[PDB]
Amino acid sequence: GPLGSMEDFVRQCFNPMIVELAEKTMKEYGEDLKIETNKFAAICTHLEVCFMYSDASKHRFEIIEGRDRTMAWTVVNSICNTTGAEKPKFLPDLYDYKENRFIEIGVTRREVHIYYLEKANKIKSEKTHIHIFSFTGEEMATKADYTLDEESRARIKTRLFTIRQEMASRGLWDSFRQSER
Ligand SMILES: [Mn+2]
Ligand SMILES: [Mn+2]
Repeated sequence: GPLGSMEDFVRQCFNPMIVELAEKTMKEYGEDLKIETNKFAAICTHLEVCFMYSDASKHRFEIIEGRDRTMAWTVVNSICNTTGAEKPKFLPDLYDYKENRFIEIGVTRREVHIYYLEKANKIKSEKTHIHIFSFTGEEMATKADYTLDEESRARIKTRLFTIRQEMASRGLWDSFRQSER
């Protein structure tokens, strides 16, 4: 019953652009992706989920995730200067053009209401919509408003499902699940 390397899995079941954005993301904090390999996969995963979330409806969302902080804040500032909206204190992951609000996407290996509540306490602003996903098909969103339809979110959760089980087949899942706090 062999145990695999998380880094290899990350470089084998994730798209090279995703991986590059993850590497850049960790580098911008100086973190080494060889000490924090579960964080590497968590970031690749979160990235992919945000991207799929935007892909579910083209021309509806603006992506903030994966950008430089300078540029991401530039986009946020532009949007808010266009709408007059409150500049959130923390960088959100998306902007919904249809409901005209910012979205924070969270992905958790733990219970979704816990992650949701921790996000809610952390981000201060009650104007930023929150959407949390798990690797087990569970999701938790603000005001029971899930933005996307069932098929799209099922697409996302199916991808997550795949990630989790492909992790499992390499023995990576237990440590990855345990690593969160
Ligand atoms: Mn983010
Ligand atoms: Mn997020």
